[PDB]
Amino acid sequence: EQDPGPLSVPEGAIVSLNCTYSNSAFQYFMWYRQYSRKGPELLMYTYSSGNKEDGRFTAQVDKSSKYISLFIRDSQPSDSATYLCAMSGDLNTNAGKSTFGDGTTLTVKPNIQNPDPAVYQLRDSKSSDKSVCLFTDFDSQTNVSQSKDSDVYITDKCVLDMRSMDFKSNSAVAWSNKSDFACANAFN
Amino acid sequence: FPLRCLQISSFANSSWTRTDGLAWLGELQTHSWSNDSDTVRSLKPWSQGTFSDQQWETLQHIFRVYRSSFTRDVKEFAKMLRLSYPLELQVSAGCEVHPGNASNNFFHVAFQGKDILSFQGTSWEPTQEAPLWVNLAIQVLNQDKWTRETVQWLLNGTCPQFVSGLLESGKSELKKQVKPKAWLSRGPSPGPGRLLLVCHVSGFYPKPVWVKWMRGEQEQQGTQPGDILPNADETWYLRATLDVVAGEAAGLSCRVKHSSLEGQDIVLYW
Amino acid sequence: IQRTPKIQVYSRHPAENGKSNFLNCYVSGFHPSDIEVDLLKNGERIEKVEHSDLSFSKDWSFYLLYYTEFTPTEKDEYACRVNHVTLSQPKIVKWDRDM
Amino acid sequence: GVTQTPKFQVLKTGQSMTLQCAQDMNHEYMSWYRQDPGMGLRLIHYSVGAGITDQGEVPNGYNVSRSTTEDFPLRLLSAAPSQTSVYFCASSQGPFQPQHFGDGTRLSILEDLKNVFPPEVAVFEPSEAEISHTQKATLVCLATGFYPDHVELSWWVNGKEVHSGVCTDPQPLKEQPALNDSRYALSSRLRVSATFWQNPRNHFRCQVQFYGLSENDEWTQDRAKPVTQIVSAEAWGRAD
Ligand SMILES: CCCCCCCC/C=C\CCCCCCCCCCCCCC(=O)N[C@@H](CO[C@H]1O[C@H](CO)[C@H](O)[C@H](O)[C@H]1O)[C@H](O)[C@H](O)CCCCCCCCCCCCCC
Ligand SMILES: *[C@@H]1O[C@H](CO)[C@@H](O)[C@H](O)[C@H]1NC(C)=O
Ligand SMILES: *[C@@H]1O[C@H](CO)[C@@H](O)[C@H](O)[C@H]1NC(C)=O
Repeated sequence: EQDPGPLSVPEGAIVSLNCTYSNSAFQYFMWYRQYSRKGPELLMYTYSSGNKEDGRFTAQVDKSSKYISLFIRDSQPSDSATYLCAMSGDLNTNAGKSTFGDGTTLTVKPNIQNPDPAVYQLRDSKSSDKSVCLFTDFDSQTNVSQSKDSDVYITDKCVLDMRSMDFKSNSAVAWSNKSDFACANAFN
Repeated sequence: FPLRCLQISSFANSSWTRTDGLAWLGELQTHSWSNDSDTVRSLKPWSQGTFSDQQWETLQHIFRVYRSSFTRDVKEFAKMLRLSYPLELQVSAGCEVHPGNASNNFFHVAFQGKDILSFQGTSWEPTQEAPLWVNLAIQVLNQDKWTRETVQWLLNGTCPQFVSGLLESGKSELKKQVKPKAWLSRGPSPGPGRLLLVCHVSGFYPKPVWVKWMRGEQEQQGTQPGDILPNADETWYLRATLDVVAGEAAGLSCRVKHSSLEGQDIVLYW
Repeated sequence: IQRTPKIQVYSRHPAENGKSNFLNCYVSGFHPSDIEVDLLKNGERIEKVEHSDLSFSKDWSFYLLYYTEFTPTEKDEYACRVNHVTLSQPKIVKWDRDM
Repeated sequence: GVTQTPKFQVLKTGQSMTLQCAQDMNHEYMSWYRQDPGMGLRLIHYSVGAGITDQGEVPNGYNVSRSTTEDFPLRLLSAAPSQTSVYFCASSQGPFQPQHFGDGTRLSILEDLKNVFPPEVAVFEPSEAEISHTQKATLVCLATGFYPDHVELSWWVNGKEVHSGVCTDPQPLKEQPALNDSRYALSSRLRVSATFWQNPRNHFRCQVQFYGLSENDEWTQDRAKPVTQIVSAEAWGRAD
């Protein structure tokens, strides 16, 4: 009884994550969220056929069609995590105990608004010899490309959020210890 | 061969309680469940059926929780509905697997001797002559959907699955035949010139037996059979009687038909 | 107090003076469950008495089988002392060889 | 809730290790799962009650005990690189009720412990270009050359830990893609308004909690020992 591979959905869009349990006779169905460097956290638990609402989360169950689903209405970039589903009640599958699906990874791209093509150089505090520039205010449509050269080192797309100013920014950092390291040459 | 899971819940007062269970497959008692035990005692070498130790532990947990929950529920209902002790509650649930696809199930609960409610389809339905407070308790009971769902798959799925298993593992014990030993006697004469003829038949497995007084081929109308009383061993005892005049006692005999008697009925003359 | 019990006393095998036998007292069809059954040997109650698990018939009334290993004699008399909430005095049903 | 001990551990091959698990919720059922990229959650062992333990999906190499109905410790006799994983403890009221998961435990089984190294933490000052065109300064930190990936990065402003305007890379990158025992590197960005960066009164601190060999373990190497240390780099806000 499993679910499939990766998904990428933009901000404020309805996300449909589903699990199928054909052919088994499960009775109680769970939903979990798991953030990077954290443990699984129960979202919803439903035992009856149909839907159950809990904020922006709807958990639909079909005991007849043997398939369950979780819908996230107006999804926030906060929801970017792994979504695990588990099922219990089948006395023949693990003698009733919960059976976990493989898992679905979800990434909710932020609503960029104003884009800015910039990659300023930043000099270190204590050591005034080392340097590493970051290509901040990147585009959601633009994907962070991994470096081909062993000397050059670039990081994956990261999104920072402000609690007071309500501002979000997609930033990527690049640093290297090579004789005369250029900002424009590093980006590829 | 139906499975009948019997429950006897005694509530002397607000403190004292004792709920004991037992299960029967056909006429044979397969399980015992004492208030002291935390486990469901298996009486026959095949009482676990085809269920693995893991499956069996899971079901054992369900009954453990059921027992605790049912008791605190009866107690909460006693306070809420304003019912006076002592209370006697019996639950008769189970199913029968039909040859060779269908199977019907049941879940009846009684209160102070008489029926009060039973599980019907997806919910607890009351009996027609049930007291008006039973309707009030059904309102509370039906609200809990989790139990309504747990009872539903246990009766439609697990009970027949279990019965099929028990029938396969206990086949031989359920199909066993024990020959009965029969003898005659003179009962207490209710008339001066009348004698009550008595036919004793004991040690027969299974329970179905045919014991009737005969003149010859002709059956005796006044044949008065007794109850099919049990023995310590899983055998039975019957005592059929017939009140006739002292002169009519000559020639009379009593025929006994049993599955163990391989066509040869016991024909004992007076 | 709802249903009065039915007390029936009988031996396992046909009675024979000297040889070992089993005495059964079957307390049938009663309600409530609280019952006190003691098999007696010439008045004094038999200590080593076993009994089945208390069970109930379709009609919800209860039934119990009280049994013990014994030896019958012409002088010795056996019976079972049954006391329920319906019985105003514990009923003692004597064991009959003929019935 | 469920609290498993420890959070991180780096050990050598063929060494005994018991990772503890607590539960105060009075749950009967307790389990041990291990999570690797691809296979997901795999059941090692489970306890349905006190003095009862059974095998899961991958029970080999592990031992379990349920002396009490609160503690369920997982034991590794001879730890191998095949057991280098993320372990989760889960407790449930019953076999059908939802489980309550622990924060996890990261395990590093190394053939040679010479590969263990703490991280070199250095904070890069924000650029004048990002403060003159966007009027928002972003100070990025880089911790390079640490093995194993057993670190915890935190941003502290004026003594108090901050979470707003903070973004750390979730998966750290290796310096050498060929080497299996290659050192890791993690980047973290702190963005604060122009008025905060220019103020010389406010202080910015960045701490990285590393989990290495205990002072109880031997260290024959001439180089400095990699212990459980908090390597932090300081940066002061300037008006010009
Ligand atoms: C497959 C069979 C194999 C046979 C093996 C042999 C067995 C041994 C022999 C005999 C056994 C005795 C006969 C009884 C058989 C009944 C089987 C029990 C299975 C029923 C599942 C009930 C779920 C539950 O436990 N339910 C509990 C707990 O539920 C709470 O916890 C759950 C999680 O644990 C959920 O959170 C849930 O929402 C919450 O309600 C309820 O309290 C329930 O109401 C107990 C009472 C149910 C009976 C209702 C009838 C009572 C009505 C009378 C009351 C009137 C009182 C007048 C004063
Ligand atoms: C309940 O009944 C038992 C005897 O059946 C007695 O010992 C106990 O004191 C009673 N408790 C209350 C609170 O009436
Ligand atoms: C019945 O069992 C409960 C525990 O489930 C116990 O507290 C109680 O004393 C028992 N009652 C009797 C009469 O044995």
